[PDB]
Amino acid sequence: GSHSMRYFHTSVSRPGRGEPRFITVGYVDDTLFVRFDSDAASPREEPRAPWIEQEGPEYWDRETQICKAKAQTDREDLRTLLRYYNQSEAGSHTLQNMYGCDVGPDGRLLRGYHQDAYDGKDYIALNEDLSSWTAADTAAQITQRKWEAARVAEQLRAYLEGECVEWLRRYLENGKETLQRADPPKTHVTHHPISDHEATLRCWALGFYPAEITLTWQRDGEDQTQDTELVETRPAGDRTFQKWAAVVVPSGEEQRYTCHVQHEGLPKPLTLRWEP
Amino acid sequence: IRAAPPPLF
Amino acid sequence: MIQRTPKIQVYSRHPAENGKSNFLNCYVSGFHPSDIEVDLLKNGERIEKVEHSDLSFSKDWSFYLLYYTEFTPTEKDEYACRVNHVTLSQPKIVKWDRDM
Repeated sequence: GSHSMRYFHTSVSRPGRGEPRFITVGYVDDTLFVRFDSDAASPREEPRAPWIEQEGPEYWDRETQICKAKAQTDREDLRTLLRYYNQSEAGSHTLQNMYGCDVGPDGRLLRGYHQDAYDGKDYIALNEDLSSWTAADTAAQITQRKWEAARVAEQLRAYLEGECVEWLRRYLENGKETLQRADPPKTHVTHHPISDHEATLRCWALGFYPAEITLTWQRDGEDQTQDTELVETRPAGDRTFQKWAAVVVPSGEEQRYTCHVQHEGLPKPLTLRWEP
Repeated sequence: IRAAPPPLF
Repeated sequence: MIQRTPKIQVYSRHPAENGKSNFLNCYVSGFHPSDIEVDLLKNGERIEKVEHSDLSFSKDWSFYLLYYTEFTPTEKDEYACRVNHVTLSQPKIVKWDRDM
C-alpha cells in the first residue's frame, strides 16, 4: 500500500552540563531503521533493522557526517533562538525537526514534509507545495526571510521528490519480508466485574503491524464513542503494537455490545462480542 | 537516506 | 514554556503466564519537555539494567519512550513503573495489572 519515511531530530540544551544532546532516528512506516546519539561513546549512525545493514561504508560515512553537521546547526540555531525570543542563556530549550515523504502504492510522491518546533511549539514549516513556508510568529519570520532569500525550499523539494522517494523504494524492496507484511491483530474480549450492577468489557488487539488500527464498541449498533476508553496504541517491543477499547456495561446487557476491528492486515473488519 | 541540513535560522 | 505531562502504560509484551518469561514494558508518551526519569519496580524496588528506546516524537511534537526489561511474572510479585517529570509534584507509580 502506501508508505512513509521520516527522520526525527531532537536537540536539548543543558547549560552548565556541556553541549546540547542531539538524538536522531529514522523510520520507514512504523519501523525504526537508523539512530544517532551524540552522547554515545563514539557517535556514529547505527543500523536498527536488518535490511539496512547491507548498505556500504560510503553510506554510513555520509549519514554520520550529516548527523554531526545537523547536530552542529542545531546548536547554533539554539543560540540564535535565545536571541530571537529575548531569552536567558540559563535554561534548557528544545529544537525538534522532522522531514520525509509519503508515497503511494505505485511509489509516486504523495506529500513531503520539513518542519521545526522550538520548545514544543511550531516554529517554521515547509508547506505542502514544497515551495513556500508557514512561520509561526515574528521570530520564525526572520528565518523565513533568510530561507526565502537562499531558495532553501527548492533544495528540499529536490530531495523530497528525488532521493527521499527513491531510497524509500529501495528500502521497501530490501526489507520486503517485513516492511511489506501486515500482521493482523489477534483479538479477544474480556469481562471484568465492577459491582453487582456493571462490568467492563475490554476488546483487545495484540501483535499487529503496522500501528494504524480502529477499535470501536457499539451498543445496539450505535457507536459508544463518548463512553469508550481507548488506550493509546503501544509498542510490544517485538515490532508489533497493542491496543484496547473498554466500555462499562450494565449487568445482563453484554450482548447488546459489539467490538469492531479494522486493520489493513484483515481482509474484512471483525465483529467480536463477549463469549462467557 | 538523509538530506543535507538546511541553513541556519 | 509549554509542558505536557506523560501518559503512562505499564504492560507485558505477551499475555502474562505465571512462571513464564516475558518482557515488562513501560511506555511513556505525550510529554514535553523531554527530560524524564523512568524506573521499573519489582516489589517496590528498582530493577537494574532496564533498557529504553531512543527519543522520538509524535505528530504533535510530544515525546515518547519505551522502557523495558525481561521478567517472569508470578502470582505474588508486584511490578510497577515509577515516572518523574517536571510536570509532576511527586513521582507517579502506575502498578502493573495483567488485565490492562
